[PDB]
Amino acid sequence: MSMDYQDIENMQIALYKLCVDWYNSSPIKEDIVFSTHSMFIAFSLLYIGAAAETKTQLEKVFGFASIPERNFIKFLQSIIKQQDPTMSVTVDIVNGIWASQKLEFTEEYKKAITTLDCQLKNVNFGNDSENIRQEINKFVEEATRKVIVDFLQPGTISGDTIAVIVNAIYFKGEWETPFKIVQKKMKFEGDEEVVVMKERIECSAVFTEKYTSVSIPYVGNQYSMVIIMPNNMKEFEKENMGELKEYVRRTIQEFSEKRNVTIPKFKIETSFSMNQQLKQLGLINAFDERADFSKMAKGHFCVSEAIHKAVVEVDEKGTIAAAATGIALM
Amino acid sequence: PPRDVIINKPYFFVIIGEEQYPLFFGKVSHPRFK
Ligand SMILES: [K+]
Repeated sequence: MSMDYQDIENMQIALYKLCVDWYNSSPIKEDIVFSTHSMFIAFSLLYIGAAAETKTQLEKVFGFASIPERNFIKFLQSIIKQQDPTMSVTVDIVNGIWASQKLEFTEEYKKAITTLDCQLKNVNFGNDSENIRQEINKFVEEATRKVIVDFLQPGTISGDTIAVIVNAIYFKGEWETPFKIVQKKMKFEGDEEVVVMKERIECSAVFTEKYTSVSIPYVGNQYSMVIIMPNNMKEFEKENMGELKEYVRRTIQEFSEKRNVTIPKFKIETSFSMNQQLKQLGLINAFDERADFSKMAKGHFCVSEAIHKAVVEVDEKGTIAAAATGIALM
Repeated sequence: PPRDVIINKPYFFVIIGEEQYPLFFGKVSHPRFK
């Protein structure tokens, strides 16, 4: 429950690198939401079973080897399980594995998934694929308090499926200072007049040539939404995305001042098939017979489908955010 | 007097806790609640 400071820094670097890399490799353009935190956790469960070049490629994309191997499962526990109380805020991270009754997990793999409190079900994909899809979708719906529905679409799983790894994340926080909806709509650059919300709030904000940022606190001031608004989105995209970690750090470090903050009311939902994007990021062997998951189970397994869905809802009262990541092996 | 913040141009957001790990990330260019 208390990691070395350098190791925390190493994982901050890896998780921001994955976030920016996912953004930079994405095909969906002007409006997008995702949880690379969810992706990391789901793929962490695959990586625990990886060996050889599959292990190395997962390490390259997700940053899993940024910390000692003997602390890997403990780091996962540190991000899945509650460390400090969340108070009024809800943060719920759950994992589930549905494995063919024909799959024999290694002793090491079974121990890790039990240590991580990962739900494990042994199921019959050969005849029950549709029912299993519904069960997984119900699991995600419950974990996300109904925000992520019908996560796995028909066809994602089949009679040839051998395992499905699912991570879900649910976040619910009220703004420390509730916003008031502004009576008049506000012109948003490149868009239209939109409903905005405003209040005099106590917040950290940075005003620089490249961007304006604000950290909008949730009740308790332990979680926040950090908004980074470039002065020129395209230039920022081309040159500054790599220092997202430091722009967040600088924003949180700045003094809080009592100031007016105006932001749009907004909801965003994004779905995608991850496979092609992951290959472009360098995860190649996992998707065919070169896959080496010899630490997971005996046999010859590979990833058929990797799926992500995320939703963020921002209103005058607070934020609800949910995401799921599914990995189906053949 | 403290400078106001008006989010009136395309923006990124991240949801973070004390470890500052990005729990969620997005970009908004056309804000809608539908
Ligand atoms: K008003």
